[PDB]
Amino acid sequence: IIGGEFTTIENQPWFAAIYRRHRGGSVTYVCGGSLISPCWVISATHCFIDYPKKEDYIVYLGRSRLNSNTQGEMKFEVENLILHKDYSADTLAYHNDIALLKIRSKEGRCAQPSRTIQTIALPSMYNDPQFGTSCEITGFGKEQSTDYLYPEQLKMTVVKLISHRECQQPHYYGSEVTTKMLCAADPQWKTDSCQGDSGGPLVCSLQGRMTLTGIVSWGRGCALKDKPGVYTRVSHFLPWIRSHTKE
Amino acid sequence: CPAYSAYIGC
Ligand SMILES: N=C(N)N1CCCCC1
Repeated sequence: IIGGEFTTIENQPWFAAIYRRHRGGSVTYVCGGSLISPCWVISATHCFIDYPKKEDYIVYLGRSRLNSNTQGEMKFEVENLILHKDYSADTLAYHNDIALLKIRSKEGRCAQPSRTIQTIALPSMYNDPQFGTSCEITGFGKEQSTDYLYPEQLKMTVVKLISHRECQQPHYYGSEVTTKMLCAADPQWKTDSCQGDSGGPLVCSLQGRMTLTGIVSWGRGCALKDKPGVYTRVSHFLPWIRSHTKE
Repeated sequence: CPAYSAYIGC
C-alpha cells in the first residue's frame, strides 16, 4: 500500500494472509485474500497459477504482521484450491483473476469469528457502488514502487471508484480495461495498492453493508498519475463463487 | 508476467 496508514487486523478482520512453503522448508508471503464465509477465502488466480498445488499453501486469519505471529491469529491448510478456468495473463492485464481457497485447520475447523476475524459480505449480482464512491484497500504490499522489502505491519488506505468511461481513456488504460474489472485510485494519485497487495480486498459500503467489491489485480507502477488500480469485479462472479461455495 | 502485475513473484 502506497501512502495510507498502518492498521491492525481488527479494522480489517476479513483479511487473509496467504503464504507458500518451499522445498527448503522456507515460507514466504504470496498474496492477500478475503474471508467471505467461515470455510472460504477469495483471492486472485495469478497468485497460485505458477504452483497450483494446495498442499504448499498456508492461510492465516487474524494476522496483523507479515513475518511474526499476532495474538488471536489462526492458521489454516487449503482443502481445495480453485482457480478460474478462463484466467489469462495478457501483456498488461489479467483476466478472470479470481480464486477460491477452502480452508481447514489441522483439527478440521473452519474460521471462527473473533475480535480479529470476521467474514465480509458479497455484493448482489452485478450491483456496484457509483463512480466516486470511497472504498478501502488493505495489504502487506510495498509502501513504495521502488522498495525491495515489504512492510511488517498491515496497511490500509482509501481510494475512489473510477467510471468505466474514464478508465478506458487511452491515457489511462485504453482497451485493456474490461467490464469485468473496476478501476480505483486517489483523485490526486497519492495513495494506491502496490506489489504484494494482490489478491486482497477492495471494500465499499453498498447499502448498509461493508461489501467485497474488488480483488486487487493489476496496475501500472503504484500511485502513478493516470494509472489507476485495477480490480476483479466481484459482482460479476457470483454464480462462479456460489457454484463452489456449495459443496 | 504481465507488465502491470502486482504479484510478489513477478
Ligand atoms: N494499484 C496498483 N498500482 N497496482 C495494483 C496491484 C499490482 C501493482 C499495481
